[PDB]
Amino acid sequence: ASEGPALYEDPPDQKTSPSGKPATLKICSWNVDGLRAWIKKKGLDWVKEEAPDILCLQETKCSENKLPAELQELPGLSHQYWSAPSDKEGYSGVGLLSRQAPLKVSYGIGDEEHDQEGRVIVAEFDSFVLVTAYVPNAGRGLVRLEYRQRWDEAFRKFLKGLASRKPLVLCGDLNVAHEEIDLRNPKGNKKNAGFTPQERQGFGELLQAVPLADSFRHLYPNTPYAYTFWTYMMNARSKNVGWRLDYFLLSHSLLPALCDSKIRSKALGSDHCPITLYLAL
Repeated sequence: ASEGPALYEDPPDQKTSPSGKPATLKICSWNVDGLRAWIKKKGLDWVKEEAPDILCLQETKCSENKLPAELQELPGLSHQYWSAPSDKEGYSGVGLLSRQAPLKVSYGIGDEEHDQEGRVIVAEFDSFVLVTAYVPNAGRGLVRLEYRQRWDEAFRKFLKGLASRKPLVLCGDLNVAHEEIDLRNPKGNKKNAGFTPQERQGFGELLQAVPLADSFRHLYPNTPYAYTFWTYMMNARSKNVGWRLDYFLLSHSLLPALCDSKIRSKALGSDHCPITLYLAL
């Protein structure tokens, strides 16, 4: 009610690193709010236009066994891996589609308690490991906040492990706006899923512990009104009343390779927009 439109125009794509090296890897990440729904909403059209080397998808709501045939229309992303809840139903779920086959693909974070909801894919490549995640939402009334805190600890420790062996890129819907600058209405959301002190603290712990850097915030430290999610309700997207819930987090050692971290504000298909990373590896 108290917010009108706040302008945001994502800057042009910077496709060369600070050292002049052209980007060699383009990763796109997107919470699609259901693979089938997203496809009907022309989601694949943007993907073909963006032409990433790797596409990471969250909330596919679909198992490896029940994918839409339409996914075959992505010839440039022929290596496709999917995680879904082990109960076999249509919620959560993540996907990773890649131009080249990873050295290894794994699912989950090595912890039975946290591996039943199809939330994580790990794709190891030559010079780095990519993790895509759909982090547990704290829930209406914060009924799942206790579990989210358990997830946060387990996930941090897991990622700390991976990074100790290879440079890490983490992307996806992390279900938290880190700082006040990461959402339009910080004041009235401090007791809502996505902006509780607990969740924000967990994110801070993640950055320090692994450690990881927030690619977007690193490049644009003072830039407000840059969001990746808007509730479907209340003309929230038209007014740019949103949250930045989608990230690329990078091992510090990968910062010199960082060209840009983009937010594709205008791409439709879901209640989130795509984000895109350019790396010079």
